[PDB]
Amino acid sequence: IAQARKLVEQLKMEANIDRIKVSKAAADLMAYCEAHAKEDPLLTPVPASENPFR
Amino acid sequence: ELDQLRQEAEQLKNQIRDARKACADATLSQITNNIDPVGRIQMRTRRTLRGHLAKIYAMHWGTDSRLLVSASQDGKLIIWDSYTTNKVHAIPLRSSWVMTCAYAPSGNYVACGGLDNICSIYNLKTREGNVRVSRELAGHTGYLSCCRFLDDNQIVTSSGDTTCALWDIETGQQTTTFTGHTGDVMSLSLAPDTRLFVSGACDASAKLWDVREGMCRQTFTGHESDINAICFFPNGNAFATGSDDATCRLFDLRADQELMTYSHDNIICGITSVSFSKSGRLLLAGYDDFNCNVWDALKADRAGVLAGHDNRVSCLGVTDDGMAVATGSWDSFLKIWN
Amino acid sequence: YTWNVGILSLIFLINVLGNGLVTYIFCKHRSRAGAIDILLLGICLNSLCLSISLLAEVLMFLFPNIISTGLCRLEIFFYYLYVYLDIFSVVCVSLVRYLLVAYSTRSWPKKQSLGWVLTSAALLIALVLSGDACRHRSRVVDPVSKQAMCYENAGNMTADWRLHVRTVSVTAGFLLPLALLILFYALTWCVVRRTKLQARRKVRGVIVAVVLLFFVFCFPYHVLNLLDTLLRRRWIRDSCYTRGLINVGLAVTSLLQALYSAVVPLIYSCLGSLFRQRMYGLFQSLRQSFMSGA
Amino acid sequence: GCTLSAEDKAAVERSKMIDRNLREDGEKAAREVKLLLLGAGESGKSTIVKQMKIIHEKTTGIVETHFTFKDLHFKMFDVGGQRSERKKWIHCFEGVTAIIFCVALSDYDLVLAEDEEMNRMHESMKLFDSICNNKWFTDTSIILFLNKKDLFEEKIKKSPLTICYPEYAGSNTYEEAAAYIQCQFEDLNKRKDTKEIYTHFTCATDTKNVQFVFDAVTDVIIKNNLKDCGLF
Repeated sequence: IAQARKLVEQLKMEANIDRIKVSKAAADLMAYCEAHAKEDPLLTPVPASENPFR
Repeated sequence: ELDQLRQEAEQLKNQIRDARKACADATLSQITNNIDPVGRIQMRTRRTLRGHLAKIYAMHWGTDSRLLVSASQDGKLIIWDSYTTNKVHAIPLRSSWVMTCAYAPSGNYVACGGLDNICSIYNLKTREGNVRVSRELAGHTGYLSCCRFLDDNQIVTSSGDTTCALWDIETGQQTTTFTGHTGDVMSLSLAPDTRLFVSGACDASAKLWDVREGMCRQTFTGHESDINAICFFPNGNAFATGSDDATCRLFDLRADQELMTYSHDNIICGITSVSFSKSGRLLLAGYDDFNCNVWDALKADRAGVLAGHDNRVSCLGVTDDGMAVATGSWDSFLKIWN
Repeated sequence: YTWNVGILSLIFLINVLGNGLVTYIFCKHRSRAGAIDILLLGICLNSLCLSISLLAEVLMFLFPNIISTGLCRLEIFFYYLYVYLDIFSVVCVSLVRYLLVAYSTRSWPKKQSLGWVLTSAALLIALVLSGDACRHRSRVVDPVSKQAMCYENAGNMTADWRLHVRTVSVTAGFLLPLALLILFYALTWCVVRRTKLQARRKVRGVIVAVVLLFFVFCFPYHVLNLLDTLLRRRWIRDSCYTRGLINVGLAVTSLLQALYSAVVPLIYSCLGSLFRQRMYGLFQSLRQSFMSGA
Repeated sequence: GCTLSAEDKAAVERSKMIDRNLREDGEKAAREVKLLLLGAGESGKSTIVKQMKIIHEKTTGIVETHFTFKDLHFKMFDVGGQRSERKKWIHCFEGVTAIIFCVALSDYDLVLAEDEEMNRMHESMKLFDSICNNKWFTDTSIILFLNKKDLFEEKIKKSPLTICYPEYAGSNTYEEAAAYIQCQFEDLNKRKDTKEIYTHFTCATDTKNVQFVFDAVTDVIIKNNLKDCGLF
């Protein structure tokens, strides 16, 4: 009974949360991905002059 | 009052489900429709590290993105200089059954653990020049699955007794015990600001814990089998999991729901490891079919394939500056790709 | 005569494809290897001798006026080396297989170094006998064309023109290696039979096959050489019709030995289960890449 | 090689000396016999480690036992404290020389810990079936020990062989009731043409179990050498 009471309390804690819209989280992820496009040596390969593993 | 507790739990579950459902205006696959594809990603192997005589089970990169540590099932922890392929240290272990290894952010310590329910901390900066056991933590009743350093004095471990622990290396005593899972915890990932961490278990669930106070904040479900790997998005507001059903999934912390599913029809094996690139638009996942797949993180289509390992790709890592990818497999070879 | 280089050409193709397959599969997994793998590689790197011999032979039909005393030797030396190195390496393979079984706990049989020294010893012996083989063959001057028929005959040397050659060849090639093969394989089987393993019925078949292939392919050439020698001594009456049959038999028997030397590298690897699995995996993966259909 | 400074070449020398020690230790470790000890409940697993000759060199998971017999080093691994999911770590023991499975003969009428109309022998049969017919154990040999052969000398004189294995008709005798249980434990092998199973009716004395283990593994070593030399 105590275990189920703790489970109920945990669910209560989980329920009371402010959630943003999905269309906003996707926009934020797109903004972060686009703002760091020219910083990924795996996405846009760096020339061989600055590659430590040439 | 079993009936009242059951009905309250069902009411809370339905309320949470309805609240999460009412927050999905569109889909991430719909918003990312007009963006340009990444194209074809062709990576070549630049180095091969040899010296392990058994299956490699774990690996970790250094903060400087030059030194790495690898653990295999022959009682040896080997520290490699990736630039020159040289061996810096070879630490013999008291137990040959190791399932995880970690590297301190400062670089002065290394951690190991496995079937023995003990986490061993080794010091790499001894005055005599030899590595010796600095600490041993033995408060777990199940095998250790993962361990990650917070500072030079703190470490978070996950075990097979459905619990996680936060330790104090100076005194060797537990500080916080994160309980709530109903299955063996397989993976563990720290937030970039080291104030939250996600843990995935064999009950097909993931939980978000806060290190300071020590309670579960959010629970994420949707997978069908055990979650073998977990990783944090570089921003820290999302994470990715990989399961035994040949599927990866992307979850958002603020939206509190799934975003995208990465799966194919020619893949039926399991995912052993996942990782993100520095920008965050590439997801690298190692499989049991001896291959590693690179997916576009914004459009759920495969972008590249890494092949060359004889056996299961057991461990995968990306350097902090994102210049190379290290993959370790059961054929006792580590390959660096760029 | 045109057929001779035509038939020898097919042996070249079979040899290069088989040796290339064996070497390619070995190169993929060379981190773990014993003496047997090194010996098989040493057998594989005898195709150069056949290539040199075939290049020297093909110079007859086209560009035919290069031939000197050395060139017939330059053909015969590499041909005999390509023949003998196979025979001498097979005995070393059998010896290593005996050593592994007889001393399973010890670690010195498994070491790669051992094969190396064995791979050297055979390489020495195959040279020395080859040194004899070239010696008898001589440049030839003929009224029509000097080039034709590099022959063993010098001016007045009836006493030693073939009998030393064929006696040493048979004794060193087919009578000592056969005895050593039988001895080592019998010693291996003596300990294998005592075990309870299910594999006992497969090991016996493999041993019988490897001994029987060598015997069956090598024996007819020596039989026909002996028949030739007995013929030229007039111990048996010659109708002179037999001589054509005798020579045509000699040619086909030499061709049979040439084919055996080319084929054996693939046979030794194929009989092993691990090599079969490795080649099945290659045939699955590579063909699954191209002709996949994407 | 040549374009190396004083500090650079010392690292190469250190790496070469590390690799030399690593291959020395690997060659030393390749000569030991690793055995995995398994059982179902109170089927033994405790006296067997005592019968092992010359036992010679906290944790609550892996239990390691080292010993020597006739110039051979044996390491036995016991997994009794691992109550977690077996399928998540059983692949660690892939490459062990043999699996020693212990079964108590005096369990053909005893119910399980929780009374559920289940005999303690059927659980052993299921565990053996799962371990033997595993993807990670397709060529690993199994040494089967049937321990309590003396306790199977008084209950069998009273109790019949009908509580378990009801399709049995024969005399209540040690020979004809144990040669049947051995057959039922050997019929669960689905790779009878490749995998070998060694059965022994052990006791609490006579110290002859170590000889049986030595004789069983001295064929596994020969079989492995035969597989690595291309003769099979």
